[PDB]
Amino acid sequence: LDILHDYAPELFIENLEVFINQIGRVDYLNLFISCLSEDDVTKTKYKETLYSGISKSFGMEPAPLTEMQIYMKKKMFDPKTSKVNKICDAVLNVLLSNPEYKKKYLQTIITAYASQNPQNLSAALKLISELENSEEKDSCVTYLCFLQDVNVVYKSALSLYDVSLALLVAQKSQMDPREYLPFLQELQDNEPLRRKFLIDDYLGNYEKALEHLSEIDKDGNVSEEVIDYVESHDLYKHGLALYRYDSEKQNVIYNIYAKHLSSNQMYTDAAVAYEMLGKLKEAMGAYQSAKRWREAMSIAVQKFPEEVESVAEELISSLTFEHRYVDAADIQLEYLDNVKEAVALYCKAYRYDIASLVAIKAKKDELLEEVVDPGLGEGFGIIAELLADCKGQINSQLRRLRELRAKKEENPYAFYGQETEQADDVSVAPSETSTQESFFTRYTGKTGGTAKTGASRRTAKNKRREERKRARGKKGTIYEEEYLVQSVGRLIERLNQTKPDAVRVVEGLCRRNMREQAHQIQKNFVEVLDLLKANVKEI
Amino acid sequence: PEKERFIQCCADITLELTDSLTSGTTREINLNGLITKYSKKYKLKQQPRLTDIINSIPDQYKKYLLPKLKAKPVRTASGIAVVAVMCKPHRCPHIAYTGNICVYCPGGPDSDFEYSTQSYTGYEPTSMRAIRARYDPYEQARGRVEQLKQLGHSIDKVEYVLMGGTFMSLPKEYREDFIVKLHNALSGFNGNDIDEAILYSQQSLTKCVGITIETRPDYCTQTHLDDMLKYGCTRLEIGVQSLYEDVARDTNRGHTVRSVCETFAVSKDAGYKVVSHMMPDLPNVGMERDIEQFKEYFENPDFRTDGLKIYPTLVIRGTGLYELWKTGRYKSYSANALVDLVARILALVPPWTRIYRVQRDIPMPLVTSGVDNGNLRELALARMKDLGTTCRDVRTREVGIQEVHHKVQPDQVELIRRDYYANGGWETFLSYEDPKKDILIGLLRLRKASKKYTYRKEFTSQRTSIVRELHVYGHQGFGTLLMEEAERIAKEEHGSEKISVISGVGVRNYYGKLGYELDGPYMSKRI
RNA sequence: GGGCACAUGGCGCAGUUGGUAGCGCGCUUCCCUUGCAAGGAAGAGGUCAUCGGUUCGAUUCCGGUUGCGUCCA
Ligand SMILES: C[C@H]1O[C@@H](n2cnc3c(N)ncnc32)[C@H](O)[C@@H]1O
Ligand code: SF4
Repeated sequence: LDILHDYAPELFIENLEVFINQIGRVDYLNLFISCLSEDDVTKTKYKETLYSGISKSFGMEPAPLTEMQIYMKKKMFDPKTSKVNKICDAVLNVLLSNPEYKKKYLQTIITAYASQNPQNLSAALKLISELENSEEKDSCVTYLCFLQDVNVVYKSALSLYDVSLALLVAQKSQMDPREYLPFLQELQDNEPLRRKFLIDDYLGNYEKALEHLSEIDKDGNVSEEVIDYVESHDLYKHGLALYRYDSEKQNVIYNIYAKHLSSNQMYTDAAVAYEMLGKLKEAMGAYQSAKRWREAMSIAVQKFPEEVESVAEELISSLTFEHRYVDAADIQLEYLDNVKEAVALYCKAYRYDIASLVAIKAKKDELLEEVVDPGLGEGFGIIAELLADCKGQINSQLRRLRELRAKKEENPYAFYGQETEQADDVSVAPSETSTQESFFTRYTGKTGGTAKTGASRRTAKNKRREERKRARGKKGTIYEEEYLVQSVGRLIERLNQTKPDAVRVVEGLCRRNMREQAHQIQKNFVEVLDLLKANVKEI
Repeated sequence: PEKERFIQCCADITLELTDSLTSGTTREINLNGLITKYSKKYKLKQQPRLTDIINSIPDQYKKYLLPKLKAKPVRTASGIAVVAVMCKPHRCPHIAYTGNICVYCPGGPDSDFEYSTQSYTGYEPTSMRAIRARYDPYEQARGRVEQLKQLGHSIDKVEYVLMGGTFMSLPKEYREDFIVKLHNALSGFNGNDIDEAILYSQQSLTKCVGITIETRPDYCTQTHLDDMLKYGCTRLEIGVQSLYEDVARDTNRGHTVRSVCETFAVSKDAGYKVVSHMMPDLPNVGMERDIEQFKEYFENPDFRTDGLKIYPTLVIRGTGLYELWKTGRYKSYSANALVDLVARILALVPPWTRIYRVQRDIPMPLVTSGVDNGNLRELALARMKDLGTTCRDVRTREVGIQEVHHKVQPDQVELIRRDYYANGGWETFLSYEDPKKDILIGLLRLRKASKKYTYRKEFTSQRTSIVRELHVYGHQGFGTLLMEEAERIAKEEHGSEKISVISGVGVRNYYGKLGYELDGPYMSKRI
């Protein structure tokens, strides 16, 4: 059947009216606008062999198209390009236009609306109810329930904002009438907006429910059902997408959203929302829990001249715990007013130049002998310590990465990788667990006897009894060797973190006129970073 | 306790499944596991079945949720539930005018069995159902249909079989009573008059889509055929057992092959459909003649019947064959030899002939010598595959068994039409089939009423084509297509002014919507 | 109340670090309730009650949780 279009689609589409006039029976038209399969039969298969050469392979066996394909074809399907939608829309245009066709060929239009993959049932039920009859309309409802699933069509009837049609359909759904008759009665004996809210609730259309419940009252005083609903469902985004008009009620939504965000996860949202409501103490709490010292303390000094320093104590505690000694020193010197502690944090954050600034500011050059010189000495100590420790770690890493040593070959050699030792192909079952395991595989194992996905590309892990092996196929502690870079990065992260710190500290200590140890540790650091086997052969 | 927790477990299973299925949701763990997790708290042997849970669903929910477990067309969709009954034991007619009974029929009224009808051994399930009903048709029919209902089938087209001896050799009052009782147990009407019973059964729910009456060639005269068409019979089953007259003579058969052929012609011209019995390994035959007769059966355009029943000769104690097998005068075939013979026979079955059955289901512990196993067709098809050739039987190409055994679906339906000459008549055989995979989707026989043999007052008055059989198994507007093409054939190809279909009394209303008017026992339509 | 042998297809069982998929019934399917048997054939029902480290190997090793006999003071 479908052929009749797929053969000469241009001429067909041109003369669809002639075709409809030709097809006398409504039944043929109906059951032609239902079997429209989205596949062609003239350029994908069933080739017309009139013109093909007689010596050509006329036809091979079509493939079964193993199940998995359909999965990323239905989800890849584009409901804007399919032939089904095109023919359905053409038919709709040629049928809705003429009053006589609507009078007679209604079931064709219903079939068309139910056949297009977007499933335009809204228009179908709308036109069905639009009929001014009680005989044909019920027949068409029965026809639709035979065609389309009764549950989805009943839900669409509800979404169409009608109960009489809903009750008519619900007599074809086999649900116990005790389970829907009270519902339909309650929907029937309420106001249009209450009924619409309940309708949008039953289908679960929460956004529609709220955007139709908000309009029930024209008063500037917001309702409390709306806030209860949004609190129960967490849809404040629509609250502020709907009430961009009413500032006061929008601020009410701001308040409830700020409460929600402060509770669940995140804090600067709560503070910036309290910015409108004020909510002074709550705003302060959100700001300081957000580690945003400057904004909160500005609010304090501009509002509360009594708790200015207590919040400073809380912020300095946070920054000491945050280990952000820069802003810690800043709030210590400017607000806590302690130059010595500020410089101590400066040395903690590897800062000396501004530490010298602060020591000069208090007219106190003793601070150098107090903290600054001791701080630089401690910096020299810690850089030496990290130097030795990282040197040992590098030695250990290189020793593990001594050579291929064969051992593992069954994995594609990108599993080894490790400074492009060898390339690879696809992947095999993930083997070589922590520190060079073997692959005897005489049996299938305790957790074995099934297929293995073959996933030894570079590394992998499985959930079978939840790993239970510290080596989660990852390049970290007790690493299994064989890592394509990403073990240099374990060192690159650290040396790049320390390098600005290294040059800063050595330059600061040089400024203090002990440049001997400064240049010693600088040269040792550059040597230890250079001699590292960065990637393959230091290239 | 022991079993109460089982009943309440089934109850909660039913209620929960109904609640889940009201909104359109399936189960998860094949309820028997969920059944046990609650009912086997002490593991006291409580073993439910699918029938057990089905007999728990409430009526309103049962009638609507039951078919949502079965999907094979002929099983629950086509719903031709073969419901076999039996008549009272009696002695087959020929014994009187020959001297003794057929030499191979086991059991009967004067064998070692006192209870089984003729040609039966009182151990087949049908026999125990008949005896537990005391051979009464009403109990037989009600019990069988109720057992079918209990087992979860949604049966709607009961097709009756009247097995056992020659049913046509009984006093007419008894047969009238039997048929009226069958139709009454079907419809629910409680009358006694055959005309009224038919008229009531025609409107009845659970339609009597036909009835088969196995008989003998001699007892199928014009008057007997009129009788059986009065009853509502639609398919005949005729004993033949051999085309060689010598074998029939030596078996005390009592009817010549020429009589069989004449009966075939007149019955097929009466609108019936005939299924014949074909016994291999008859005495004095041998493999050469076995193959010869089975090859001629479809080659002689005189028999060529629409159905068939291959019943390899089984010797059982007490028959006339035990006093001939014991002396060693007759030795059976070999297991491999007979399997091969069945393979070669089935290789020759034309596409229209349907193989209704193979070797009898008489129990192994009772057969003295014959077929060893009980799955002869399985081995026959395996050997067919081994030889390369394949079967064309209708039953081996219909959709229903394929969807559950072969698990192959049809996608290349096409119209095919055979046109052969059998029993002096021109028989067309329309079908919608699958040429690539040899799968038969729908079929319809058709016959040009031959002037030589037709006799019905409905047919001799004006030229007539008879739609002897229409069958659709696996949108689905096929009966319509076949019926329209048959109309076209009978109008142009046949030149027949009135085309009439023989129909079981149950289905006479279906042809009503097709424009047919009821003439006598046929659903006719002028052209 | 804690030590504690065990806890494993529906069920009683073979769960095993030299080393994990099945026994007996039970259920589903076809052959066949003489077109659908509660026989025979053929299958579905599971990687252990969770996790941590090592072994070609991991409730199987050790460790603790909920019950199943059972105490003990
Ligand atoms: C019922 C059908 O089986 C035939 N028949 C008679 N006796 C036997 C037997 N022992 N085994 C098989 N079929 C038999 C009848 O003659 C008829 O053809
Ligand atoms: S051969 Fe025919 S007539 Fe004789 S007993 Fe068997 S069925 Fe009856």
